[PDB]
Amino acid sequence: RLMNNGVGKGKTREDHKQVSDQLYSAYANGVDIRKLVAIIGEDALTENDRRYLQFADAFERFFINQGQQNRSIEESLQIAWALLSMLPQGELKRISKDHIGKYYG
Amino acid sequence: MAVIADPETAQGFRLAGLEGYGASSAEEAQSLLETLVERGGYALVAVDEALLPDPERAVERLMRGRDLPVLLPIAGLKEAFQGHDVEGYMRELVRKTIGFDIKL
Amino acid sequence: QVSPTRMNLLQRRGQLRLAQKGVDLLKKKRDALVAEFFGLVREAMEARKALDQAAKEAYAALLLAQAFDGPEVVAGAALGVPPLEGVEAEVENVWGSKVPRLKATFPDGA
Amino acid sequence: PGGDMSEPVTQSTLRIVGAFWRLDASLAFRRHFPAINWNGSYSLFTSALDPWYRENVAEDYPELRDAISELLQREAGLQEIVQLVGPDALQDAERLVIEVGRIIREDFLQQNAYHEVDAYCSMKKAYGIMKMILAFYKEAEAAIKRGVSIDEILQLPVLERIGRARYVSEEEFPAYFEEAMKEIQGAFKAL
Amino acid sequence: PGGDMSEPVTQSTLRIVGAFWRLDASLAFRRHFPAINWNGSYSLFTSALDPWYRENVAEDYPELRDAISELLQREAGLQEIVQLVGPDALQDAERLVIEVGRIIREDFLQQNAYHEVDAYCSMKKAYGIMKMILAFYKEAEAAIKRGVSIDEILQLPVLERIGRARYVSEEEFPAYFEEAMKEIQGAFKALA
Repeated sequence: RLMNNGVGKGKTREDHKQVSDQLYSAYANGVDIRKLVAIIGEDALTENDRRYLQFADAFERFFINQGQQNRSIEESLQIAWALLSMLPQGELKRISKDHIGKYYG
Repeated sequence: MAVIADPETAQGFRLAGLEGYGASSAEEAQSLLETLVERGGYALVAVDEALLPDPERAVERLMRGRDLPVLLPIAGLKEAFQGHDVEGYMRELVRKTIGFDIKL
Repeated sequence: QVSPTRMNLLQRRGQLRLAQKGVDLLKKKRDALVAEFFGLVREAMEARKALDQAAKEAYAALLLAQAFDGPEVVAGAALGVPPLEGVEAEVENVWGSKVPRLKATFPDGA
Repeated sequence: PGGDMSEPVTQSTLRIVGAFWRLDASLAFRRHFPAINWNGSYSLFTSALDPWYRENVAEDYPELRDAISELLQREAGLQEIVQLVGPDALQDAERLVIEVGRIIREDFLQQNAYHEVDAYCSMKKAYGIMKMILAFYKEAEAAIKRGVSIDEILQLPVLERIGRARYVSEEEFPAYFEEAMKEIQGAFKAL
Repeated sequence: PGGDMSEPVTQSTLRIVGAFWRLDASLAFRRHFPAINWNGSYSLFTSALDPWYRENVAEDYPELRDAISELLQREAGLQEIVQLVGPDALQDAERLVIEVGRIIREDFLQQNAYHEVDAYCSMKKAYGIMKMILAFYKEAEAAIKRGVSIDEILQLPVLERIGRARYVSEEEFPAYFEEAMKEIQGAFKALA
């Protein structure tokens, strides 16, 4: 409940809250898209929700599953952008245009 | 493959090879439809539009066996020289499906 | 009923949580089936309209063919044609439900 | 007392014990012994018994144990869907996961303590049974993504070999394990 | 503490109080400030405040207040087949009910409280916004009865006018409301 006053301009980086909310929404529907895929399959999807399933299944293996290695805020944010680059360009809706145009890929 | 469409123009369907029957009375056509769903006439029955709107309800009553005899509303010829009202037919099919008057 | 202890309260909270997830799961399934229904309805009306155009072709040809010639010649011809049998219905097993799709045999060129 | 583990005794035991083992009763009505509930039992000593396992049992033994636990977690995840929708309206890969989890719980977890063989089961036999089931699962999922029916997978004479692989003795076991691995490649060679 | 509304504190409070203004977290997640849900909120002071309204706001004020509550009840009524069927795939009347409910939500109820002149809003200004939206609906409905299609009436320069009518200083609003009413009646007489 105390992240708005913690991250931002001159605190860590400017994209921090938007990366946070975008990762949260993308993992939020990447969870229950596996519940949908359980009864339908991998061909009767869209391309979009299939790509969300791949985002969730790589999110919970590169971002959360850290191990005991040491991650700064910079390498954690660039792993966050490398995971968000699995999503299609322009679907990153909760981010303003400059951060997308500067840190994508 | 059988039809119940017309008195004489079902001879063109017989001329296609595929068998059929025509009576121009609703109940003898439905009775030959009954012996045609008992003795299954090779899985397709094409029924006239402006004689039977829904052929399927009486047939699923008198045969709860499976839908291997498929039942279609096939077009009458005379009304075929008017216009099909494809839109209104899909309206009534979607309203037969979900009840709603929603229009795709 | 069930004899209430502190265990069964959490077991019923777990059963409630599973049913509250299952309602949203089946709403997502219904949304996917709505998407596929509006997929198929325009293809069905397209094939219906093509059937109507070929119907106009075939009915005009049948009227003109029984017209310029007699009715008896096409009558004996139509009662001479082989019955084109063996048309049957094979599998489309999808949603765990076999729907019968239809294909013919067509003795036509002979 | 009440069959409920919210007691003041149990909640004061399970904060100081490691390796807490809930026995349920619904796996004990059907005679499935030992009735270790897997959804709520834990063991914390798995991160200091890794070098002992890697020297005295095999080399890939922690990864194989983790494969078992991950597959049982996916089974107990999909038990939601199989209790809600039904055993059908499920894909072939997830039906594979449910059936492989069921043959794990019937051929690796279940153990009757009155039969002469299969009371004392030293861990060479347990490593053998887990390597059988994971080789079956990996080649079965490769076959099912190539694409065959699941009913021509689940009627082999090789999962009956896995099911009887815990009634064979410890004494002649590694030759039987070699024969089981040879048949486990030679039963998916044919498909 | 649990976010549930059956504890005896919330229960005793809702027995005692005369107005309940249900804030929700979902509307702020859909970026709707103030985040006050209108489908769970309730007040009991309307019937007592009707004669003050008729002596100080305007004469016909409770009737179109009831009209706005009727529109925001029909929108959330048919919202389920909005989600099931599609946005445009309803009929010509119900989609217009959707769009007038949407202009209500994003023009009347939504209020940027940090802004210079959007924060305060008196009764005359709220009555003006309410009469603009209701005149739009009550003429667009007969307009879609007479001769128009549903897209020709939406994209029109009274929509930006109504949508930015809340950004008017309180003295300027009498010199703006009448012109907006004249131009919405003229733009509905012309072709719509």
